[PDB]
Amino acid sequence: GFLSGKRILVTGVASKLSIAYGIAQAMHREGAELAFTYQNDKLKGRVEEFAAQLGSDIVLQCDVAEDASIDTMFAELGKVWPKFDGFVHSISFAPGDQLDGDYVNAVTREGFKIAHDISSYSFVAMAKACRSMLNPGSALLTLSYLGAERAIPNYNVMGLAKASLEANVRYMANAMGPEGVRVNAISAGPIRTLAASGIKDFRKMLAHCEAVTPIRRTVTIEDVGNSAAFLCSDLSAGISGEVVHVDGGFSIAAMNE
Amino acid sequence: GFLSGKRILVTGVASKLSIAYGIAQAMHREGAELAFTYQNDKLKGRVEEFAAQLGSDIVLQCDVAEDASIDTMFAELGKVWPKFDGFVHSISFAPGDQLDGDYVNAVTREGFKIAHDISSYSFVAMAKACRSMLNPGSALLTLSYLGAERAIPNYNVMGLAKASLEANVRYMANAMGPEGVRVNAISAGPIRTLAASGIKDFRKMLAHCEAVTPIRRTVTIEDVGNSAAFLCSDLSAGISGEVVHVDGGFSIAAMNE
Ligand SMILES: NC(=O)c1ccc[n+]([C@@H]2O[C@H](COP(=O)([O-])OP(=O)(O)OC[C@H]3O[C@@H](n4cnc5c(N)ncnc54)[C@H](O)[C@@H]3O)[C@@H](O)[C@H]2O)c1
Ligand SMILES: NC(=O)c1ccc[n+]([C@@H]2O[C@H](COP(=O)([O-])OP(=O)(O)OC[C@H]3O[C@@H](n4cnc5c(N)ncnc54)[C@H](O)[C@@H]3O)[C@@H](O)[C@H]2O)c1
Ligand SMILES: Oc1cc(Cl)ccc1Oc1ccc(Cl)cc1Cl
Ligand SMILES: Oc1cc(Cl)ccc1Oc1ccc(Cl)cc1Cl
Repeated sequence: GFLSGKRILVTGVASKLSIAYGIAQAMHREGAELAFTYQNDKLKGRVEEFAAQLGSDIVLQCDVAEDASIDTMFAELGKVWPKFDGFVHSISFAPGDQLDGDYVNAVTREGFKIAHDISSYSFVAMAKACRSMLNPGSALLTLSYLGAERAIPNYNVMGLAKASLEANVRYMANAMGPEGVRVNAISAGPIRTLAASGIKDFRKMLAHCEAVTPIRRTVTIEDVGNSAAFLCSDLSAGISGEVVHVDGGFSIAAMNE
Repeated sequence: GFLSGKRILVTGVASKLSIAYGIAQAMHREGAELAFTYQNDKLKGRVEEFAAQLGSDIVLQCDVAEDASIDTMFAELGKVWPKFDGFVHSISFAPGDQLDGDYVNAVTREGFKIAHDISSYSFVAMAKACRSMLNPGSALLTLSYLGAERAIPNYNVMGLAKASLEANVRYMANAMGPEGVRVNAISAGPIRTLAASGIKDFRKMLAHCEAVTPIRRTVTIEDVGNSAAFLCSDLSAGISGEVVHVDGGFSIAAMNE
């Protein structure tokens, strides 16, 4: 596999429907050694379950809200992987009330802070903590969404956090490049997952992003997975600070009936 | 002037070097009635003087770091301007220990939060507090910077803040558009302002631009004011959710020597 010999930390796996699960699955297939993290005691068991299916016995607890949680996690990974080759950041959050109805009315100072902290700061918080642990040629990857570029209904505050995320990607990519680290993000299209139920009326939202989509179908965790495996391999050595769209061309088209 | 019969609130005036000053100066020239706010009593004095020169005796204390502060200000203003037509958002801040050196190294959860809070959320918080006081045809304007589209040295976390700011302009314009409110932004080039001297090596980044810029000179507060005046008048009734570059064309060039 074009990923053999690589050691990648995968986060955000919560179910077989999780985009991260599709990513881990595709990387394992390409020969990568994986390491997983779970947010809390509620998810641990299931993460270990999937971790086992992928020949991995490295399951660490990690809540990006707590800097100390992040330092303890990496201080632990360091006991088996003194050095690894990057990680996948697949984490987002915002209280439900932030994603419903008018944006100006729903958004609050508190909701704003949580969405940006958990969805955009955590990405660099993790890079800072494991900086010296990364081998040259390592790659860091995160997941964004079209709402960062266009204003989408009900997505509201997340759109601003995602915009911030993509900017984070470019600043991280620029600062860490001389060390041999690349940073990119995949801006995936609508995919029915667990949290995907958060946005109001998402069932009919994915139906819209099908007929108007160039390839005439929404993407799967497999599609994002293959692209994520590519962006974290040595085959994409010339790509850094890029936001590649994996939405079947949905964004590059307009008024498709 | 093309702004006659308009009540506009102007924030950010800390000195005649302030971009906000260039903006108020041009609007007043166009016959627009202005209102003014100040961060702390340490500035109340100057602001009252400048306000008097522009035929305005409305100077309120407003600190966007506080919900109540924004509430009180719009309460006080409501006494004189039960209804007005928009405001100019010229506010940004991040602790110095965030604007100097490697981004991944300088950035802190605290620094990230404050930046995004004061420089991006403040813009939509102000719109929540005065949403009902806006006349149809109202216009809201904020100031951004190229750092939100590209990784620029030392600008660090502010870049993420400014990116958050621009998506904010898009979501606001899409939410308030049906009420008759337009939301835009100006992305200004480097200007020697009162806070400009705060960025690591600025007078150096200023000399560079005025050499690689198409119009072969950096912009002035008047250039920004004039575009600001236009973006808030009915003369641009067709623009909304747009980020117009007022930097002499710097962003659209590359490799000039
Ligand atoms: N589902 C989509 O259609 C879609 C589209 C574009 C981008 N994304 C992004 O993909 C990523 C994953 O989302 P998903 O669709 O796989 O949903 P998901 O529910 O399968 O996984 C989300 C994960 O976030 C984790 N998480 C939330 N808060 C956390 C915290 N404080 N600390 C550690 N982990 C935390 C969850 O525990 C969970 O694993 C997100 O960035 C998301 O926004 C999803
Ligand atoms: N100077 C530039 O080259 C440049 C380029 C692009 C954009 N901008 C933007 O222009 C805007 C104004 O910056 P400036 O160059 O005129 O500097 P400035 O020092 O003249 O004004 C900055 C203002 O921010 C206000 N402010 C800070 N925190 C505040 C708070 N908590 N509550 C209320 N007001 C607060 C200050 O009091 C001050 O008036 C910013 O958004 C800035 O980023 C500046
Ligand atoms: O970013 C996303 C984009 C889409 Cl189209 C669908 C789901 C997404 O993911 C989330 C949305 C809201 C919350 Cl609270 C948490 C997550 Cl993981
Ligand atoms: O955004 C800016 C861009 C440039 Cl080129 C010069 C000055 C700028 O403005 C600021 C930068 C940092 C802080 Cl703390 C506050 C402000 Cl007002």
